Amino acid sequence: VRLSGYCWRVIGYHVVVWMMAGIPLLLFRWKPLWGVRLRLRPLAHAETLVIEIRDQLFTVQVQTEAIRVLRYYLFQGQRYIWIETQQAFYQVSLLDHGRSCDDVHRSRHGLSLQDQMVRKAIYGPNVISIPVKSYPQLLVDEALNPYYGFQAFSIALWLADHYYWYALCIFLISSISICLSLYKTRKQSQTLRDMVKLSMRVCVCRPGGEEEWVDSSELVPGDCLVLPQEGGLMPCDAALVAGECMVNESSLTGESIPVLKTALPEGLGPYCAETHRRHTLFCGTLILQARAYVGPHVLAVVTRTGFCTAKGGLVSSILHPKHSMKFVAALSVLALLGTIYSIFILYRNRVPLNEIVIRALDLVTVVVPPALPAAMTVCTLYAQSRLRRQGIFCIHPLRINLGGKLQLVCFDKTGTLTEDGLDVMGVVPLKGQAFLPLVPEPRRLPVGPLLRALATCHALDPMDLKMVESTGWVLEVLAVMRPPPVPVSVLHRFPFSSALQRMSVVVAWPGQPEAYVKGSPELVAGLCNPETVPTDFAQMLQSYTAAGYRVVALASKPLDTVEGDLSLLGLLVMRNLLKPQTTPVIQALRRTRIRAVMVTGDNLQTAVTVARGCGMVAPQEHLIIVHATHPERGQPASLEFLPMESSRHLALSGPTFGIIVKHFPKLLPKVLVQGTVFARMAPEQKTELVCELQKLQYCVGMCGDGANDCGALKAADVGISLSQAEASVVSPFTSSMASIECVPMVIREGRCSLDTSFSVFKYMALYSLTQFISVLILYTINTNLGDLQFLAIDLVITTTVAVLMSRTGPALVLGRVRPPGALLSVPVLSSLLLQMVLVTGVQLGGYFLTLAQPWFVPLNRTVAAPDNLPNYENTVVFSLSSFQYLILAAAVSKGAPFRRPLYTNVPFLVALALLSSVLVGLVLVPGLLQGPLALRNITDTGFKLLLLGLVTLNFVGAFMLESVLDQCLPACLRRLRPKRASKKRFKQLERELAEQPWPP
Ligand SMILES: CCCCCCCC(=O)OC[C@H](COP(=O)(O)O[C@@H]1[C@H](O)[C@H](OP(=O)(O)O)[C@H](O)[C@H](OP(=O)(O)O)[C@H]1O)OC(=O)CCCCCCC
Ligand SMILES: CC(C)CCC[C@@H](C)[C@H]1CC[C@H]2[C@@H]3CC=C4C[C@@H](OC(=O)CCC(=O)O)CC[C@]4(C)[C@H]3CC[C@]12C
Ligand SMILES: CC(C)CCC[C@@H](C)[C@H]1CC[C@H]2[C@@H]3CC=C4C[C@@H](OC(=O)CCC(=O)O)CC[C@]4(C)[C@H]3CC[C@]12C
Ligand SMILES: CC(C)CCC[C@@H](C)[C@H]1CC[C@H]2[C@@H]3CC=C4C[C@@H](OC(=O)CCC(=O)O)CC[C@]4(C)[C@H]3CC[C@]12C
Ligand SMILES: CCCCCCCCCCCCO[C@@H]1O[C@H](CO)[C@@H](O[C@H]2O[C@H](CO)[C@@H](O)[C@H](O)[C@H]2O)[C@H](O)[C@H]1O
Ligand SMILES: CC(C)CCC[C@@H](C)[C@H]1CC[C@H]2[C@@H]3CC=C4C[C@@H](O)CC[C@]4(C)[C@H]3CC[C@]12C
Ligand SMILES: CC(C)CCC[C@@H](C)[C@H]1CC[C@H]2[C@@H]3CC=C4C[C@@H](O)CC[C@]4(C)[C@H]3CC[C@]12C
Ligand SMILES: CC(C)CCC[C@@H](C)[C@H]1CC[C@H]2[C@@H]3CC=C4C[C@@H](O)CC[C@]4(C)[C@H]3CC[C@]12C
Ligand SMILES: CC(C)CCC[C@@H](C)[C@H]1CC[C@H]2[C@@H]3CC=C4C[C@@H](O)CC[C@]4(C)[C@H]3CC[C@]12C
Ligand SMILES: *[C@@H]1O[C@H](CO)[C@@H](O)[C@H](O)[C@H]1NC(C)=O
Ligand SMILES: CCCCCCCCCCCCCC
Ligand SMILES: [NH3+]CCC[NH2+]CCCC[NH2+]CCC[NH3+]
Ligand SMILES: CCCCCCCCCCCC
Ligand SMILES: CCCCCCCCCC
Ligand SMILES: CCCCCCCCCC
Ligand SMILES: CCCCCCCCCC
Ligand SMILES: CCCCCCCCCC
Ligand SMILES: CCCCCCCCCC
Ligand SMILES: CCCCCCCCCC
Ligand SMILES: CCCCCCCCCC
Ligand SMILES: CCCCCCCCCC
Ligand SMILES: [Mg+2]
Repeated sequence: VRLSGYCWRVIGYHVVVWMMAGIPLLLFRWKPLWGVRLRLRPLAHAETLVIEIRDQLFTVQVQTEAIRVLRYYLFQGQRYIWIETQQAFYQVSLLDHGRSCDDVHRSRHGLSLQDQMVRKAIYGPNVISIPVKSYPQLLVDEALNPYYGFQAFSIALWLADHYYWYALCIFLISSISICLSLYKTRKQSQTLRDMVKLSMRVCVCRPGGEEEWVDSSELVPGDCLVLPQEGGLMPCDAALVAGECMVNESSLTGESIPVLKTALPEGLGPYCAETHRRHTLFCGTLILQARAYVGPHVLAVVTRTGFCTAKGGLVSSILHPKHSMKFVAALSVLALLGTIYSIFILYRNRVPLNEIVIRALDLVTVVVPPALPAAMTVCTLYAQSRLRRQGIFCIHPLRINLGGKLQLVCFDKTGTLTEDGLDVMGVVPLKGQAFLPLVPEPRRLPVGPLLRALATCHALDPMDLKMVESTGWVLEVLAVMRPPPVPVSVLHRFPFSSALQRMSVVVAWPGQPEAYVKGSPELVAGLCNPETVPTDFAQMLQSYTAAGYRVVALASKPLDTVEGDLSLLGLLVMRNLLKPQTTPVIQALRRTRIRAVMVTGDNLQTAVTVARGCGMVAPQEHLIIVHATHPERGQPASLEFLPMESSRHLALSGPTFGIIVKHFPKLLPKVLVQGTVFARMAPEQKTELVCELQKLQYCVGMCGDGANDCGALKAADVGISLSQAEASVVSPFTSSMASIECVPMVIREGRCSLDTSFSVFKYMALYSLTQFISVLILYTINTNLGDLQFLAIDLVITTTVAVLMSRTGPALVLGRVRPPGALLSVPVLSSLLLQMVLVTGVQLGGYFLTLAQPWFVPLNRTVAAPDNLPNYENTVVFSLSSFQYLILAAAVSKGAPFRRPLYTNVPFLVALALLSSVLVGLVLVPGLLQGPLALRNITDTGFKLLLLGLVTLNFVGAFMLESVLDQCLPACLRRLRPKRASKKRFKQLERELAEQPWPP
């Protein structure tokens, strides 16, 4: 965490960078400091460009503005201002640290216009600006991949070797891929800018009166908003200073229940908003209403703005965050060896210098396929089309590969695992001092007062809507209710008072006037006559509240006079029901050892009840609640574990999560290893948990749906959103259907791509390597394949097999075994090496057999490589290799358990049959395609049969080798050095806890 400030020289840096033509890689390589050191022209006090190390390197421009001089710079969305008192840069969010609550109250009156302008210059606009970049900026940024440079180099070489057509094909593929990539990245950025964009007309008072109306962009910390009496979105973070409000903080917690926010308690002591969260209004949370009760209107002082807000922090984290397929040493050394051999043999076979350089250069492109990434991505396009045919839409197809190697899934509770709302579980009538049994549906009850109160008392508020829907009494004196008995009309009513949570309604029917009161259990019970209220109201209430349910008391009297004397008629209990398809999906994931986690902003009781109900915690598995008391400053923090009714499971809280992260880093891995429920998580805490789990060498996905869990979706390896707005922007995947079933299906698809990818990769490597050998063989005798032969190997054979081996789909079920997670694994390397030993054996045997014939005459090596054709050695080697490409393409691909069996994709097998038919025709049928392809038309039938026998030997050898390797290599590996002790951090932690569970 250090920095420095740098101040004609740009022209020299530009010339040196442009002249080198590769120094950008060196600057982009491990040593980038020199590139900045020369260009920046090296103090902090006096600078025009700043560099910071994060102990990592980052470069920023020292922006400036006039007020009468200001110097500021942005970094990770956070602004910093230069201060002359200490001659250093300071984060603006800490400019006023530990402000007293009385100091906040002193700004009850607004902010002077001069103070508004100067303070706006300090903090900046209230908007959250997404720096959308122009097409060249994205190009230099997200399309600097060195493989594209290698592709361009190969293209230029091929145009320098008259190999126009394949160069054109690669150019079209690469250009189209680059253009689509740039377009979609810009589209995502534009959509993000739109999502985070906010615009409102907000009233702000002034010490000179006449409360003005301004844009949201003008707010600065220190003026106060006049919150509207009706409601609307909150432009920024603020602290209530006068009045009370009801807010909808579904953007932070994920629940839509109204939340009461009261005025800030005046006094000394700093205002943090971590302990004054009940008196502060956060950005984005929807205000249901604001009632003052004192003075002419509700007042809330601004505290944070722009990126400083909680939403600002979340968006900042969102903005600012196979792999082994790019192994370098082996391919580089092998290409180098082949090159030096080529120059040696070529100078041994006298040919011109320009030809020698071109030939030596082309072997590297033969070794490394420039078409490899396109072959890799075909299967991801197949998987994307498959998913889009069934709801799920993806933006980055290569991310689908991560679904194959996913091993941990986090789930939001509200909306994702459970319905996005509450539903009636039943009404609980009580006659004397004993509740009658809970009724499943309230329809089946007498025509007594209780049903009438269930049908009439309401503000007609999803809660009352659900009440009236279940009882079924249709609406039509403020109303007249029809049962599906008597028509009951509402004679009088009262508003639902926000302070005292009571709601009374007086009704009468053709058959005395009677009042019904709906309210909270304890308060209404206190209002009622203890004669009717039962003794065990406290235990029946802890029984429901502790189980995550929400109870409502109904009282009545046959008619201050109305809300006085009351008697309880019953209790209505509500629950956030599990969606009908979560338990099968959760158990399906669990039986394959895919860990399911709950990560909720809800309370802990509802979270644990839902976790037990849906099957994340089996009835036989233990479960422990870990609680961490805050450091009192007299004694340090200490963890305390409370078991419950009963693989171990841990239920961590929100503040306790932060406490464990801060004061117990050493014990955090153990908790994360066996934690299943995470309640009261802040939007940033979800991302923190995801990042920590990823640090434990996991591949974590999450299936959130709401706005609160967006940073976690961005941070997760495989994020899925169950909502077409507020979360599809960041998620790589989005499902039209809203339930957990998208998670398993995605995994299955991912496994195919992670399996298909391996096979495709294997073929391409082989494709390349065998070709390299063949080229070398001909180069040993001053000969080359030929332009048409090269084209018939690169265009038709590779494209057909590569695209057609990716059609296969999953096996409709999830097995217990994951696919291999690494292309550099022992099985992959062994398979390629053994397959090449076989292929080289067959090719060399064919070459050494064709020399021992009565009818063979060697080529004359005095002529160039392409002018030696048609030629006996070339046609023999080409005939063998052409079949070998198909043999390997067929043998490499696999079926079960991650894909359908290899005989299902009839197009691929039919393509192989036609390609093999034309190839055997080329070998046997004389002079039909041997004009274009310079072949010498072997006349001896017996030798042709021997060639056919050799390629059949290659066929049977490759298939038997793949079968025996797959069915007997794990046994040999395990039987040797059985002490595996896998290096992944989470597996190691499981072993330490398994031998000795640390929490006794
Ligand atoms: C020239 C270098 C070759 C490659 C070296 C790579 C290291 C190597 O072999 O892995 C250890 C293997 C087995 O390991 P291997 O199959 O190669 O893969 C490893 C483990 O299997 C591990 O899984 P588990 O521990 O089973 O959970 C996990 O899959 C990791 O790969 P991932 O990234 O795909 O997740 C690797 O750490 O152990 C033997 O089975 C005896 C072989 C002895 C032969 C010695 C080879 C020199
Ligand atoms: C594999 C090898 C051959 C790499 C080839 C890369 C090309 C695909 C790149 C090189 C130059 C790029 C172009 C550079 C500049 C522009 C200008 C741009 O138009 C503008 O000038 C306005 C842009 C703006 O105002 O945002 C449209 C995209 C385009 C044609 C780019 C599209 C992609 C191109 C053709
Ligand atoms: C000339 C050279 C550069 C070769 C180019 C090959 C293309 C013609 C290939 C590459 C990607 C292929 C596509 C990859 C994936 C699909 C998804 C596939 O969808 C499915 O069949 C699964 C969905 C379902 O059936 O449920 C339909 C064909 C299509 C569009 C393929 C059509 C042929 C494409 C365009
Ligand atoms: C100069 C001579 C050698 C002409 C070569 C022409 C090539 C450019 C042609 C020959 C065979 C063609 C291929 C034959 C069959 C297919 C299958 C086709 O399959 C699908 O469309 C998807 C099938 C599915 O999704 O089920 C995609 C195009 C492709 C690879 C064709 C792409 C263009 C190829 C390689
Ligand atoms: C040898 C056989 C050749 C087969 C030829 C036919 C297949 C041609 C497919 C070309 C790839 C087109 O597909 C496009 O490719 C680019 C990179 O490859 C991907 O780009 C990838 O990286 C960029 C960042 O670098 C991400 O923003 C993007 O999400 C990711 O998928 C695009 O998301 C994918 O949509
Ligand atoms: C031995 C002699 C003949 C070989 C010369 C081949 C040279 C020109 C080749 C080999 C590898 C190639 C480089 C591979 C990677 C990159 C990264 C890219 O971001 C800039 C281009 C650059 C730097 C390529 C330019 C051309 C290149 C340097
Ligand atoms: C001059 C000598 C080294 C010969 C040139 C060998 C070339 C072909 C070597 C040198 C460095 C190599 C690159 C190093 C890094 C990567 C990783 C990833 O981005 C794709 C492969 C890629 C891009 C390699 C491909 C092969 C490569 C380009
Ligand atoms: C015969 C010679 C000139 C080759 C020309 C092949 C052309 C038609 C190829 C090159 C790259 C290909 C595209 C690559 C990417 C995609 C995205 C996929 O989601 C739909 C198909 C689509 C849009 C392909 C269609 C066919 C395509 C445009
Ligand atoms: C038709 C003439 C030219 C010969 C070429 C036919 C080849 C490509 C075809 C014929 C039938 C095919 C086989 C049919 C059934 C199976 C079982 C399955 O586990 C995949 C491998 C295997 C063994 C197939 C491999 C490809 C195959 C051998
Ligand atoms: C190889 O080179 C010459 C070029 O004319 C060709 O005619 C002849 O077949 C070969 N030379 C000899 C001496 O055989
Ligand atoms: C299986 C691949 C067969 C390749 C066929 C090549 C056909 C080339 C057309 C003729 C071009 C040259 C004629 C002068
Ligand atoms: N798989 C990429 C290798 C492509 N090699 C093509 C070489 C073409 C040589 N043509 C020589 C033409 C002489 N005028
Ligand atoms: C677009 C793929 C190339 C097909 C056209 C070229 C055919 C080869 C011509 C060779 C002339 C010697
Ligand atoms: C000829 C190159 C353009 C092919 C079409 C590109 C994508 C179309 C998406 C509808
Ligand atoms: C130059 C050909 C451009 C084809 C891609 C344009 C985008 C298509 C809609 C995604
Ligand atoms: C080659 C031009 C066509 C590419 C788009 C094909 C889409 C087919 C959807 C089934
Ligand atoms: C060139 C004619 C063959 C194209 C493929 C036909 C469709 C097969 C997959 C359904
Ligand atoms: C040219 C290779 C593709 C041939 C496909 C034939 C159709 C098979 C589906 C019945
Ligand atoms: C794809 C491998 C094809 C092998 C052909 C063998 C010739 C069979 C006809 C006798
Ligand atoms: C010498 C008579 C030919 C024997 C050739 C053996 C290969 C048989 C391929 C069917
Ligand atoms: C159970 C998998 C059987 C695969 C047999 C492959 C050998 C093919 C002989 C033609
Ligand atoms: Mg939610």
